Amino acid sequence: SAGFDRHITIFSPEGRLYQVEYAFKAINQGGLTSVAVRGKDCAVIVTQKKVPDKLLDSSTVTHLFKITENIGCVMTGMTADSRSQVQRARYEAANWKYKYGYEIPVDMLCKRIADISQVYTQNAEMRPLGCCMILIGIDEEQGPQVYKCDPAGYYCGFKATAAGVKQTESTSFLEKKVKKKFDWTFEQTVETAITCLSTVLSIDFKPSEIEVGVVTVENPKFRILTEAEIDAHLVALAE
Amino acid sequence: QPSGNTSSSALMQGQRAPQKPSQNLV
Amino acid sequence: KGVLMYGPPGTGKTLLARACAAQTKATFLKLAGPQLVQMFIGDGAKLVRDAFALAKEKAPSIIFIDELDAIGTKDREVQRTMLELLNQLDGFQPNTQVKVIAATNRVDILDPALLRSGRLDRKIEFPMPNEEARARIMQIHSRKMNVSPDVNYEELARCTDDFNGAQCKAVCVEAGMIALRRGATELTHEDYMEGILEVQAKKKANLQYYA
Amino acid sequence: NQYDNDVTVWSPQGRIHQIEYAMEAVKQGSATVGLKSKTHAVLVALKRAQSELAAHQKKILHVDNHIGISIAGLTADARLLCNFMRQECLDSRFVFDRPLPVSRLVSLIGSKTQIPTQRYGRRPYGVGLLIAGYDDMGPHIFQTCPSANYFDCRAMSIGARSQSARTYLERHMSEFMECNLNELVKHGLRALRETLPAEQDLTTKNVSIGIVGKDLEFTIYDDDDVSPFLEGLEERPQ
Amino acid sequence: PLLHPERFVNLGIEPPKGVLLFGPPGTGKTLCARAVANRTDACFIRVI
Amino acid sequence: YDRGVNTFSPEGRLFQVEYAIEAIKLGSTAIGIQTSEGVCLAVEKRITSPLMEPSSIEKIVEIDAHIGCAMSGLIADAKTLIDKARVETQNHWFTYNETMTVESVTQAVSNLALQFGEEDSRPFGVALLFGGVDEKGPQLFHMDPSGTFVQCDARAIGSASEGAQSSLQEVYHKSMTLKEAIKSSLIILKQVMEEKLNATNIELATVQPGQNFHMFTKEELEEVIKDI
Amino acid sequence: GGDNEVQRTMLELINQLDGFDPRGNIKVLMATNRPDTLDPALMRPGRL
Amino acid sequence: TGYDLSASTFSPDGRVFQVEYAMKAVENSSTAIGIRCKDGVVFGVEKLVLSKLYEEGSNKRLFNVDRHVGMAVAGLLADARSLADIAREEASNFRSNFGYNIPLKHLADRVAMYVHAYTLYSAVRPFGCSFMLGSYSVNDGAQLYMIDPSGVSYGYWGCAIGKARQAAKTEIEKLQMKEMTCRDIVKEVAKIIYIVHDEVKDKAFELELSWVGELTNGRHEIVPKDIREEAEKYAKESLK
Ligand SMILES: Nc1ncnc2c1ncn2[C@@H]1O[C@H](COP(=O)(O)OP(=O)(O)OP(=O)(O)O)[C@@H](O)[C@H]1O
Ligand SMILES: Nc1ncnc2c1ncn2[C@@H]1O[C@H](COP(=O)(O)OP(=O)(O)OP(=O)(O)O)[C@@H](O)[C@H]1O
Ligand SMILES: [Mg+2]
Repeated sequence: SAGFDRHITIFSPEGRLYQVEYAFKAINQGGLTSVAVRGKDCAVIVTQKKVPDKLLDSSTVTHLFKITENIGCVMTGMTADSRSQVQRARYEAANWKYKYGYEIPVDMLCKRIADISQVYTQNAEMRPLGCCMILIGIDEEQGPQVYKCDPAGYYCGFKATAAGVKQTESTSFLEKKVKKKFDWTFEQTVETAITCLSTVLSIDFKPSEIEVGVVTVENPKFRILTEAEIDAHLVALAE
Repeated sequence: QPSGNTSSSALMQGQRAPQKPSQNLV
Repeated sequence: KGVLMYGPPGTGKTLLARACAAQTKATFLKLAGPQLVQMFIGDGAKLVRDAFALAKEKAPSIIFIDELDAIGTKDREVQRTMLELLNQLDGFQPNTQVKVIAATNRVDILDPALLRSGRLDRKIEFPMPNEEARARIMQIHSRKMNVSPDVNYEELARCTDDFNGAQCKAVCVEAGMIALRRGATELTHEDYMEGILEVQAKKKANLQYYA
Repeated sequence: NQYDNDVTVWSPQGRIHQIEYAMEAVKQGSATVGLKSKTHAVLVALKRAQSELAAHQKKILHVDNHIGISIAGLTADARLLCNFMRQECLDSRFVFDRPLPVSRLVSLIGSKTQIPTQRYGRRPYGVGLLIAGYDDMGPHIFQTCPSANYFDCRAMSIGARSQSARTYLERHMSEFMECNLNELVKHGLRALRETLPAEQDLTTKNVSIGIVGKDLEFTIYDDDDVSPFLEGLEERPQ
Repeated sequence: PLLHPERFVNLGIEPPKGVLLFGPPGTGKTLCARAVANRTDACFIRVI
Repeated sequence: YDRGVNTFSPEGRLFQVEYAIEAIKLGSTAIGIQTSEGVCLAVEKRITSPLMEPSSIEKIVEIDAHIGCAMSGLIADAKTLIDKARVETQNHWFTYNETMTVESVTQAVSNLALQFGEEDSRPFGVALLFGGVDEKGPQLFHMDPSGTFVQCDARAIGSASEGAQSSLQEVYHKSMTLKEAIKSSLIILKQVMEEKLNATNIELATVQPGQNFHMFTKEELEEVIKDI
Repeated sequence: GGDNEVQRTMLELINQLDGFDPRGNIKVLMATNRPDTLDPALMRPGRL
Repeated sequence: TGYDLSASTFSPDGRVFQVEYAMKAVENSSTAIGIRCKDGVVFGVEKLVLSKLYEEGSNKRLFNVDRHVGMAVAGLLADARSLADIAREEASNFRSNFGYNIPLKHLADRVAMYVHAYTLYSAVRPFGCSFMLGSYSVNDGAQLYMIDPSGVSYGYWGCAIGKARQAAKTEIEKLQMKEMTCRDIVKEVAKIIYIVHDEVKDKAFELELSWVGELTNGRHEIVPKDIREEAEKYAKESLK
């Protein structure tokens, strides 16, 4: 082909600028994949962990970060950019709470991040910070909310989300799965998530290499599932 | 760099043929 | 049965091939690629086939092939010659007592003579001269000349970079002539440095805004 | 070659060509040497003439009662860094009523010259300093390079064709410790003749000496007190 | 090397056998070539 | 690839200052001599048209009552150097209530010079000769666009610099008198000129310790010329 | 077609310029005004 | 190729080239090894001599960042010195702000973020240093961390940086580090250093060791000369 805009952020003929696509496919060098689902009183995030050596510690690899007492986040793509992004998000939440007196909903926080990225790419001289965003949180009279932010300033919230390397297969599998019936029960969500990852990766999971995170109306506090309880969940779903 | 170029040519050497000798030696 | 090696043109691979030939008695047979293109009749096919037949004759035989690699990747002789090479390449006796050495400086194209599936086997890379390479090369080529004992070859290796063994030989040549200019009885480190400036045609003067 | 353009760009071999290109700026100027004793630090500079009727350019310049520098390379950056020297030493004397130790001054200079080799819009400082000083720990000899690397050395020499001075220093390294001034001076300046080509010899017109001691303030001699130092030396073995 | 072939073997060097000449047009090359063909005392061959 | 003042060379040679160095080559010659009795200075005028006003074009300007400057090279930049020299001299006098040595004046000027790219433009393209009488006696200094000091006993700048340098080297000696130096310099200037020397092509300047004023000669050059 | 012939010609020079059996007291001069359009194979140490 | 000049541009595949050029540039520095014992942390560095005119105290690669933190620079020296200055300033700022010693994890994150700040704009170039941080506290134990120029930071039990980055850790991992004190580590890491191509083709080098853990009451300092020389004897005869 040809590259009118291959070097910077200007419009090509046919009106398609080429740097943001490179940013989009720069998301796959992480070599991971994550899934997120929503049930009537629960929100679940599942992802896998790769530990290629034993000299590596185990508590300094998790990609699950706490945003605030009711809002949790998961990351993809490269690493450092994710840390900068979560630092910005924490700052935004604190400022909102100080200014307005009540709690930040997930919607406004997601919009703030999207606007940041958009202004960031409108001008030149700044590399558009290539990492994807997924957040979950519980609020009242809406229940569980799951949202995702895009390196081009797009954001949307939806029932079944997948990201990483195998999205084209995991999303299709979730489409086939969810059409029959809604995942009403709490444990069906974990069922569906584990089964989706197992089928898309064509392998079952040793418990020490999986990270999951759930939030429920019973306790909006963010919580990370420990090894024993994931053992119980896996052996229950895998009889 | 597109091409609209040209070139020269070498000749065709093969032209000779044998002929009947007409020596007169007694 | 055949081994390839590639690298920068300054590496002097011919040195290695020749030294290996001296270290054997396998009826040294030599060839050059461009010189094989002759008379627009794919004649190179006939010469290649002659060569291999002779190799089968003089069973302890090494094939030496160094240059030709372009086969028209952008000429009707060249495809035929590549055919001759490639077919006779895998027609060799499986017992394998003739050997083949191919030492080209390009890997610029890969269409000709695929390096996998048994058509070709071993590869060798050649680095550009390293730190020890330069000191060693100058130290060997100087061996005939009378040299002062205290030449710090390490500084010479330090100042040379992007600058290959053949040029180091040229420096070893030039220092002697320079010394002959002033009638010097033996070479000195400054003579070497001036040579190391001479071979790139630079000139030294007093610029008048330094120091 | 397109990587050989600016300071902010790397190379596929992981090198920056601009620092290396600024390195040879120190090979254009004259040669000078420096060394230290148990109680004194002495540096020697060769003054280069311009024409037959022009004054020779000066190399050794005064900085402060306990610190001096030589010079080798560009002229502009030389005066700029000298100005910085004076300013910093005077500030420390004003604030703490004590002289500034040499080591932290050198560290500050490294910090100062670091910035241009990473920002866009300025060239590095191509000057080969040699710092000689005396502090509570005794004498001190230091070197800096355009690459913002500073070294401690017991003896050093820089400039055009400076390796010969290095080799001579190596073959006579041992005995610099116990010798005093009036032989250490000629011991050090015996290293310049190797720099000189074999047709001319060192004279009384083109040499400068700087000495700093424990009780002797930093002092510069040239053209008048050089004669007591240049008398009685072994001529080159021609 | 064509008149005093002893310095090279005395010191231990070998005489070169090829020289290329280059410069801007008019600088003065072919004139030097013509000059050396006067005091050559040997066969000279002009080549078209 | 020397299209930048802020760039080095594969051998380490700045290729912008060199061009300004040679830009002086096509100015006009000027010769200066130092002597125990005082400092002498001569120039060529190189008049363009007979319809010019001769005094509008000058080469010697008196910075102070005891210092003088000769100029070669570009025209515009000379003004920017000269006014700074005058201002600095007056400021130093105001602060310290005395007159500085010529060496410090050269120092201030050069300190201005070396900021072509140092701050945060092209380098200046002129060459200057400073001559004066300080407490040490007569003094003469040479200043070039790189910002380098130098003291010279006798020096010629501009075009024909090397042409006159060799000739000047053979006749100078320290045991010299001002009267003889003026004549020698005029002889040199006659040889290097292409127009027949007269009184409308040169202009002199002399400064003496006890005669620090009168830095010109006007229309008695005719009798200075005729005795050649 | 026509061009390649000259190629052969230049090769016949090069391999005849060097090889084995030192040529001896036979010297060659090359002169040109346009050096940058020369085949690098000519600048081999031993030929020029 | 293109796309490899600026640090603010993506490749068609989607990776920035300047940072990885820095990655492959840092490889040529000499190897330094950080290891931890159940009650301390050990830093070991190899340092090549230059000429014979050096006092042996030049080019120190161990820096007193704070009262309890260790520094393990490896790469281009000037950039490392600048980073050390940044870390010192950050620690002093935190001390003034809240009046107690900075936790190791927090400081490591701050320095990593500041390092990451130089991989976005096109007017600057990425750093050329990867190093280590380590600290022992009576409340938190022994902590180690490693920083690379890309901007990635997390901990280890033991790691190495240099040419033989993996070769050293190959035989480091065969040590059951969980239960011996650092007094034995001091003598074994010298042999660890001497194992991998120290003077196969070089001229000479010299080794320096650091000390931080429970023994020093949370203090970080260079090892005493007697223990270091004893370790040298043990390692050199072990080499035999
Ligand atoms: N490692 C080396 N040691 C000594 N001499 C060397 C070395 N490498 C190259 N040379 C020099 O190179 C010359 C021979 O190499 P040659 O010119 O044949 O190069 P090559 O790279 O093999 O050629 P080609 O361009 O055909 O691939 C001799 O002058 C030899 O001294
Ligand atoms: N240094 C010189 N001394 C005397 N004459 C010179 C000099 N340089 C050039 N010339 C004159 O140049 C003229 C022709 O020079 P010449 O034929 O050598 O040029 P050339 O460089 O070979 O040119 P081209 O490459 O176009 O053939 C002669 O009239 C010769 O007198
Ligand atoms: Mg001609």
